[PDB]
Amino acid sequence: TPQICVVGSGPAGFYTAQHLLKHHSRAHVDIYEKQLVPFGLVRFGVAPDHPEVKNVINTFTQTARSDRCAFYGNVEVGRDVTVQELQDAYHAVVLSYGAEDHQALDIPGEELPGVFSARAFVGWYNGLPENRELAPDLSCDTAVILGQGNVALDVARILLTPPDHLEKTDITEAALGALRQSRVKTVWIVGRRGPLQVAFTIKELREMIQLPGTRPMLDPADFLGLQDRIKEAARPRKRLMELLLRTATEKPGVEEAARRASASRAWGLRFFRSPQQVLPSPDGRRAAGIRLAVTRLEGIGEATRAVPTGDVEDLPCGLVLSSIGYKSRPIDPSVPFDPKLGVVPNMEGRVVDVPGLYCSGWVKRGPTGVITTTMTDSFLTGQILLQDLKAGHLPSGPRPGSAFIKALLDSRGVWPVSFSDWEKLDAEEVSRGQASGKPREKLLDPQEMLRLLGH
Ligand SMILES: Cc1cc2nc3c(=O)[nH]c(=O)nc-3n(C[C@H](O)[C@H](O)[C@H](O)COP(=O)(O)OP(=O)(O)OC[C@H]3O[C@@H](n4cnc5c(N)ncnc54)[C@H](O)[C@@H]3O)c2cc1C
Repeated sequence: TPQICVVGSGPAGFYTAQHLLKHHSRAHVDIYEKQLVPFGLVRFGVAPDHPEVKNVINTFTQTARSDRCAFYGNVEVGRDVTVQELQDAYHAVVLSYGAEDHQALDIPGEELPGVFSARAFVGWYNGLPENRELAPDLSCDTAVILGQGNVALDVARILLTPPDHLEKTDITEAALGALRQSRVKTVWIVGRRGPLQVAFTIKELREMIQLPGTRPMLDPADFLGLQDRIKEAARPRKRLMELLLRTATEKPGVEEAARRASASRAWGLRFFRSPQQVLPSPDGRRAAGIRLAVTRLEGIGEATRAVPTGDVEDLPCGLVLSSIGYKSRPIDPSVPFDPKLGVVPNMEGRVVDVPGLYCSGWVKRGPTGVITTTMTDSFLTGQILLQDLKAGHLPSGPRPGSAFIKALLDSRGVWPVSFSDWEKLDAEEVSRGQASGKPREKLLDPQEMLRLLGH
C-alpha cells in the first residue's frame, strides 16, 4: 500500500492525485492544503463570469470522495507539518503549492492607495480570505492595468461589466455591492511591447470586444503593417491578431457604430509604454496617474525587447493594477529553492537532490500555464512518480502515511478540515446562493467558516 502525499489542492494537486489513483490500484493519496477549502485558483483565480472554467471541480470532487483519497485542509506545510515529516511518513511527496507571491512593480509611488496587484483584486472579488478587506476605491473614473494577458482582461471585464450582468454569478456580495457604486468608466490595458506581443487568448479578447455597454479603443497606428507580419503566424495567433486588427481598423456598420456611441463605458489597449512611476494626488492620499516611459522595439520575434525612447507620457487614473508575474514562495528548509525563477529546482518533476520529493504545476514549471497545461504537466510528474514507485526506487515496505502525521497534528493542536467537512461548507454556500439566484454565496470570514466546517 503505497502512501503518497500531495502539498496543495489546486489543479496541480488534484490532477496529480487523479493520475496516481487511476494508474495505481492500491496507492493512497493524501492532499494537504493551507486554506480551509480546496481547489486553489479554480475558486480564487478564475473569474466569476467564467463558471464554465470552474467545472473541473466536479472531477476533483469525485477524486476526493474516493476510498483512496483524503483531504487535509487548514494544514500549512512548512509550518504545521514539515516537509521532512511528510518525507518520513510517505513513500513519495509531491509539492504542488503554486506560485503565491505576486511580482511588485518596484517603481516609485507603488505605495499610493489605489495601487494593487491584479491578482489581489481578483482574490477580493473571488473571496480569498486574505484579500477580503482589500477595499479598492472605485470612486475614480479611470483604471490602468499593466500587462496584456488574460488576467488583465478579467479585471477590465469585471470593472466594466454592467453590474446586473454579474448578479447570477458567484462573485462576492461584498464586491458586487462595491461594483454597483463604482464610478470607473474607462479601463486602459498597457503593455511595454506591441500588438504582436500580447498574451491574451481569443475567447477572452472577444468577450472584451463584445462586452455589453462598452466600446473598444484601439489606435490603428499601432497596427500598421500587422497583416504582413502575421502571414507566417500560427493559426490561433493569426486569428487573434486578425480580430485585433479588424477591431482597430474596420469601420463599423451603422448599428455597431450606434451601439458604440451609446456605450457609457470603454476599454482600450495602449502599447510601447513601461511603468515608470505612480503619480500622487496633490495631498498624496491616493494615486492620480501613472508616468510611463515610451518604448520602441528591438530584436526579432520572441527575442523582441522594449527599449526606452526617452519620451514619457502621463496618464491620469485612480486605480493602477499590476498584472505581470508571480513567483513560488520558499516553503521549508528541506526544499531547495531557485529565487530567480521562483520555482523548486527540478528535473521533469523530480526535485533536485531530494529522493522521493516531486513537484507539479506552477511550483514545477513557473506560472505560465493555464489549467489544461497544469493538468498535462501533472500527468507527466505522475508518470515519473509511478514508474519510480513501480521500480522500487522509493522506500521499501511500510510507511505510515496520515496515521503518523495525524499523531503529530493531534499533539500540536492542528485540526485539519476533511473533505466531508468541506462538503458541509459547500452545501451551506450553495444554499445561501438559492435566495439571491447565485451558484453560491461564499463565506469570507475564516471564523464563520470554521463554525460552518464543524470546527
Ligand atoms: C487571476 C487568475 C485567473 C486565472 N484564470 C484562469 C482561467 O480562466 N482559465 C485557466 O485555465 N486558468 C486560469 N488561471 C491559471 C490557473 O489558475 C493555473 O493554471 C492553475 O491554478 C495552477 O495550479 P496549481 O495547482 O499549480 O496552483 P494553485 O491553483 O495556486 O494551487 C496551489 C494550492 O496550494 C495551496 N498551498 C500553497 N501553499 C501551501 C502550503 N504551504 N501548504 C499547503 N498548501 C499550500 C494553495 O492554497 C492552493 O490551494 C488563472 C490564474 C490566475 C492567477
